[PDB]
Amino acid sequence: MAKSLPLNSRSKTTALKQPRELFSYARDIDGKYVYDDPENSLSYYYLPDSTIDTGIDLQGGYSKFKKIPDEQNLADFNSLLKAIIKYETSEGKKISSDIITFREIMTKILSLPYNLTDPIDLYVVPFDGQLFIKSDDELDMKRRKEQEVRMKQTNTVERYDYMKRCEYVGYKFETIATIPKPWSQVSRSQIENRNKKVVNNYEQYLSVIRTGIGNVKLVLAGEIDCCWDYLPDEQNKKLNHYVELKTSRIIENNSQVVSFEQKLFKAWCQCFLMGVTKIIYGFRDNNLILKNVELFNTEEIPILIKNNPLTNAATEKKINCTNALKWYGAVVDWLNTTVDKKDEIKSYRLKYDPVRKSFTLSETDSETNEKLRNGQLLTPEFTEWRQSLKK
Repeated sequence: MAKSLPLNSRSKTTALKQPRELFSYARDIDGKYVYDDPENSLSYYYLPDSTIDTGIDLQGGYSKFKKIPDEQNLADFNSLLKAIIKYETSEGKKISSDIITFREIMTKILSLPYNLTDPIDLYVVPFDGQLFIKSDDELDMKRRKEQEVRMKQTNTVERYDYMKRCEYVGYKFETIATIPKPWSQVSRSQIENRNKKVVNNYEQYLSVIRTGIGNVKLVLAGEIDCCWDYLPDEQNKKLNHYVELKTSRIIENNSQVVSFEQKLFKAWCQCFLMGVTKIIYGFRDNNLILKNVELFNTEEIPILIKNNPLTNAATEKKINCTNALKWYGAVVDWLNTTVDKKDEIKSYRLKYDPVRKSFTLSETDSETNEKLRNGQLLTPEFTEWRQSLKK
């Protein structure tokens, strides 16, 4: 049985906390995490207009694509806690936050209002005065699986192959737009030979930030694509220099104008939540050749969506970013006023049910609440480490 939040809930408040990076960690070419010197894993954006003019083929190398199987690539709470231990150890203290979770989780919530057909299924878990929130993985995988089989069964073999190559365009773009070190420390041939480099999606640089909304405090782990220019030593300045990289088809008609608006909004959700101030889009034609690249400043995106004449639509259907924010804040304040964070015996389920227009918080089963507390979310080491701070 459930508590539910009217989908028309909107905070009035939106006092906004300035995001700040706490630490980072990484994943390597084989899937393994890395807690020491993760900065060695941070690439740097490098893609001069002159080179774009060469007409880079974003499907070069498709065949050799080194791709992590989906099950291995679910947002991993184990490594993150493991990462979190290291940093709290050093601080001599635990992170002040009302919530701790991956940021894709919050992106979905923040973007829900204009993505009303997309389910959301997550677990919520009280522990040490804080809420821990991971995604119902089982469910997720089973959808990706069944969505996969639809796409295969309802399309021609060529249309399916093309969709698969589009998925690769994203990684390939990241590969030919970044360099592993800054410009000063990299050779001219390391630069000119990126287009041959074998593409993988194993390697990741992950940042854990502290942020907040109204009077609630959040910690978000999320992936960062690269650094814009350089990475300052100064802690509270690092987020200002990351870039998100995306790619999109060139825009031909009005139908694509709105499709692009909706992508751009999603991306603004992700980056706003993370404090990433820069979004680059590489626009590629139907032969998956890169045509031009355009940088957006995150904080300007709301203004561009509001003022597009082509996409003036119905108030309830028009993307407004503030209105989503007011929704977001109304969500987290609900999570923050509904669960006794201190009561660490039961867990919950966040469900958004698209068919039933329901946003439900409901207590989980008892085995449920167990396995989350014993290895599925919380780990022996983290649980242990966290208690020993009062002892």
